[PDB]
Amino acid sequence: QKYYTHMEHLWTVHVNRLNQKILEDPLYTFYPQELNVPKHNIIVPTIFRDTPQ
Amino acid sequence: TVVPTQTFYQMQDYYMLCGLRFERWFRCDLVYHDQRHTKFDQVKNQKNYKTYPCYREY
Amino acid sequence: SDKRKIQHEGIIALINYSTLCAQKCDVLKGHDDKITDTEEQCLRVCAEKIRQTFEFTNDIYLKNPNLTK
Amino acid sequence: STRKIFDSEEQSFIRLVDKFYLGLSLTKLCAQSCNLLRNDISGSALTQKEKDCLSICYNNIEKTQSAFYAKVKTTMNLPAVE
Amino acid sequence: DTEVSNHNYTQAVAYLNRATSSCVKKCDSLNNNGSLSSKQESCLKTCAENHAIATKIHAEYIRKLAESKYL
Amino acid sequence: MEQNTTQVFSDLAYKVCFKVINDKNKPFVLHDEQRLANCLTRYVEAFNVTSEYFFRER
Amino acid sequence: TFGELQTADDYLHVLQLRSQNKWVKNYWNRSLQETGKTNKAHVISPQEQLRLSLINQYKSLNLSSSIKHNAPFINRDLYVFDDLFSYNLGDITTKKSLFNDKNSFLTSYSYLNNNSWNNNEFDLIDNLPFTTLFDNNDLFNNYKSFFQDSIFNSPKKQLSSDSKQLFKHIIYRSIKNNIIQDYTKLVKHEDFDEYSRWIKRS
Amino acid sequence: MDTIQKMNYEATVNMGRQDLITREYTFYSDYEFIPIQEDRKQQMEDALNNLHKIIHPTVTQLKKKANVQEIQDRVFRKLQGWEGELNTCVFSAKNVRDSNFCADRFTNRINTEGVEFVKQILREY
Amino acid sequence: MDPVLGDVIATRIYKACFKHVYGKNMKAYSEKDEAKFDQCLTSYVESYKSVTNHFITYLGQLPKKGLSLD
Amino acid sequence: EDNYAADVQRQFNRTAFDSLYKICYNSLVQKNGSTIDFQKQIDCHQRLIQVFAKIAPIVVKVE
Amino acid sequence: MILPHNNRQLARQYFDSLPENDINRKYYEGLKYETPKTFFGRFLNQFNIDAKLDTLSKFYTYQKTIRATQAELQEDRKSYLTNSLL
Amino acid sequence: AKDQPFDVDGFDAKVYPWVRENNVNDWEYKLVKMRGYFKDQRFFVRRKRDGKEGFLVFAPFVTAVERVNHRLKQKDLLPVEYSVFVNLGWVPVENKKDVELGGEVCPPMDAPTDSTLFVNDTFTGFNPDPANPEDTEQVTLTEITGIVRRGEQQDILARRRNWNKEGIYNWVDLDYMGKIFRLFNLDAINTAYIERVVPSF
Repeated sequence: QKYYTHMEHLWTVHVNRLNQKILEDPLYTFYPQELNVPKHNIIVPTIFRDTPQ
Repeated sequence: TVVPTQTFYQMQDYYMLCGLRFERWFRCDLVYHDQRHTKFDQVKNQKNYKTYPCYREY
Repeated sequence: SDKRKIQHEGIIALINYSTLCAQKCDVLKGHDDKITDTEEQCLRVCAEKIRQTFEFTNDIYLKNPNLTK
Repeated sequence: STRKIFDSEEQSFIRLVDKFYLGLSLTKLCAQSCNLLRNDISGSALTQKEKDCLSICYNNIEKTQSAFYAKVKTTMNLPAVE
Repeated sequence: DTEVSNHNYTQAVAYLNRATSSCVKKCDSLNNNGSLSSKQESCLKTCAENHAIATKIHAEYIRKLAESKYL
Repeated sequence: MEQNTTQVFSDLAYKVCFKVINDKNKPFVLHDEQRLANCLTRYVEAFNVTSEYFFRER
Repeated sequence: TFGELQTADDYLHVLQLRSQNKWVKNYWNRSLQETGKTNKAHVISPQEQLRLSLINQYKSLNLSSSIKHNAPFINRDLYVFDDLFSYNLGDITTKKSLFNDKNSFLTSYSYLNNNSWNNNEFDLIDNLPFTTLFDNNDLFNNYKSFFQDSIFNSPKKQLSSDSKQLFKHIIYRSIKNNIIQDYTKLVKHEDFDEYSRWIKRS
Repeated sequence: MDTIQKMNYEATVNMGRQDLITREYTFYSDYEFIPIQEDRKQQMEDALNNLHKIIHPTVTQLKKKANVQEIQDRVFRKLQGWEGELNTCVFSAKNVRDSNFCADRFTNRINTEGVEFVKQILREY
Repeated sequence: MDPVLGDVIATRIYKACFKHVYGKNMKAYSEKDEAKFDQCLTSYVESYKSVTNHFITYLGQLPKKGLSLD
Repeated sequence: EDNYAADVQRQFNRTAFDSLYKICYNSLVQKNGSTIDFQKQIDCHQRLIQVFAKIAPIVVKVE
Repeated sequence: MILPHNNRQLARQYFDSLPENDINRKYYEGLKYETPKTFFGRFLNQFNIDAKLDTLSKFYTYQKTIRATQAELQEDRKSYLTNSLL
Repeated sequence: AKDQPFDVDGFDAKVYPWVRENNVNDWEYKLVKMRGYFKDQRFFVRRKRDGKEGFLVFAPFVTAVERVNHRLKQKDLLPVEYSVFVNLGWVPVENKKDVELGGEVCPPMDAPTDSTLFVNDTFTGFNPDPANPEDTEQVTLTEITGIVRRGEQQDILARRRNWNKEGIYNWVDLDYMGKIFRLFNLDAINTAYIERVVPSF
């Protein structure tokens, strides 16, 4: 009784996704470290130049 | 005047009026501060200079 | 000092052939900074081909010293 | 604005290394010019047609290297040290 | 009141040599009678400016990469 | 020796980045400023991938 | 003379700009210079790696063997290299090392040499290879400004640290051997003094 | 130049060079994101210029500031709705590729949805 | 600076002129090749001077610190 | 002195060998660096070795 | 939140790996699911909760809601079982 | 007597093999050759040698140094020093005062002939250049040979009792010695210490 409605809603969402053919990972999906893309921490600010104005 | 003294003219100290005027000036400054040296009075070419928009509130 | 020189030569060869593979796969571009999966696969294939060629060269040289010395 | 950085032996070795790199570069240049690196040539053989080009390259390098180096040194006219 | 080392002077000369070689190769500045044409001079100026920008950017990038690996 | 290796790495990176960025020879712009950084990052990533594949077991 | 604020601002703006210039000159040279810290200053707490964590952690010690085995280079055990080619070299009374690349060997040798780190003044180094800077003050001034930048004029210690970091990165990302990584564990904290009216965070 | 002219020029250049000297000072404990590229900056500026070009006739014709303020507030709410998404995605973006994708999405969303909404509200006014 | 630097400069210039002269035709050495090499050396020196001037001028005009006209 | 000279000669020979091999590989490999003929690469390497051997005495000198 | 190029499509990979004749395959083809409305239908469906959770976990592994549901259901099973045994 | 010592250099100098593998039992009583610089501090442990009262003298020996300062031009941050205690020898009680603070234990090792070696080692971080151009980077190295030994423990029946507060020591307490001298390499210091051995003079 506790989990039936929740399971039915999850299954309905899954079936709707399948019918729409949306096989991509849904929102709020967090992959492990292996599949997580590294973050580029190297940033080079542009050279300063006096404004012509 | 943009911010009339009549808001707190009853008070001779003008502390609330000063606070309000500075708040309004800072609201204008948060918009127009970083363009002061590019398209306003602080341009190198002083000939084609435009007055800072927040001058009156300042 | 011989071990140090060998390590230095190995690292230099690694860098040179990595640059060669990058140039041949055209992974160097200015539009973004992230190498796509296809470009990564091209780099891996180039590295594999270089490794196979070096292995074959070493094997044949060991089998027969065809060099004129 | 030349300064005394290296010693005599170190300077000679640096010159030798530079000459070695120049030799490698000239080898590559002459090979490219003579077109002895094609995808339609097999075997470790050098035809007389390519050998003539190689000999011409060697003669040109031998005749021109010293003269060009002397001319470049004269043009640069770097000041002495101390 | 600034001081410069022989290593830094040599590095600057090396940057100049690299820029000269690249610009000459790209602009074919050797195709003349010892006098640079106006088009060749303009191309060399543009290439020199590009090389200066590129070398400054490259030095900054290498320094930042080293610092990132450091901390 | 290690300093020489790093210097060679940096010089090769600069050469291969410039040959791609300055292909048209047009004067660099603020966008080219970041395009050079992008090419350098791609070069470093490609070197990392190539070396890792070379040192992969078997 | 009409003292309307907008037209009065014409006279006021130049004087305000002069006062701002004086204030900013004072702020840069003394206030900000003394109060602020550059290059992401932080406090580092080091920790030693304990024997509990050192259990089967360093399975490789001879990086040279791995480099020889896996590097894409021709086998170095061949005896041909002894006399493969002949060169006219002599007077080699001391051990000499070979640096690769046709453009970086000179820089590497200059870095290695000690006499190359002697400081020289502009009035002594105002002579480029082909261009003379003593009669081109404008070019001389540009040269001085160019050398003012610290990126193009850095100390030997900074250059050595940069080279060490680059070599560590190369080795770690190529061989994936932890012996090149730092043995110490560093915990970094920004201990920024917020009790200052000159520099504020975001 | 004269002394006064030199002083004024020095003041102008020093006022403009604030960024040059503030760059050197950086904080360690900082959440650092990848800045949006200059090309995407220019594209977004062009999109905003197109929106202003669309809006100029109605606002110029209007004579009461209240209606102009209402239009500005509505368009600002609409634009800030997408600005929140752009900031959230850029801050989480882990590469210039992700930053460019977010900026392209933002500018396309402007060019289509904001243009449609601006035309609709201007016609209503 | 050290004379090895000048030697490297000479090596670079010689390689460039050899490429420019023989890379196209690759013929036998002649008397006119001497004049061609001299002309190439002069042109390369002029190009080096021009690029050095532009490089130094740009990197000097790039702002470094707050302007002080005194 | 003799040992140092031999070491320098060995280093030069190894560097020349590697550089010529790299040049041949770069000139020969095609199709995005995915295809190459090992025998043709070896032939190119031998030919470049011969050319460099003939060029070395002319260019490498102490003056 | 995941950009299209950063999405690994693990759900699509699992769908491809699945067999030919599958209920998920039919749903993808266009079969529609309707929850039972009769008491008998609900009673029958009551026993299918475990299978639905397992297949949803296999499809959308690493999904926040699915992972939280799995954790909560496992903890509830453990707690109820131990309470009943006590 | 076989006289086949092991040279601890490179990565071992930073992570000694016995500490690395927790094999002090296997490494005990082995000739180990180390290179580094000593510290000024000295520790005395009561002991009798050849039936004569005296003190064993122990000194820190920095086998590796690591630099973790990227703001070199701003602050002169202290490095992380990995060191081990080394027994300098034995001295009579009456001649304890003769031990000079920061004494010259062994002459510095001759500088390497190779020029490329005049660079900060990738593992140890030392630079054997006699005159390093960077003053902060200057460091003098000396070579020593010793025997790795196991730390002792409290033993009342053996008359080995230590009063730390009163400065009375009868057994080598590597943990306490490292704590008092404030050495970063506490784990290795507790793991083992080396006893310098020299040919018969």
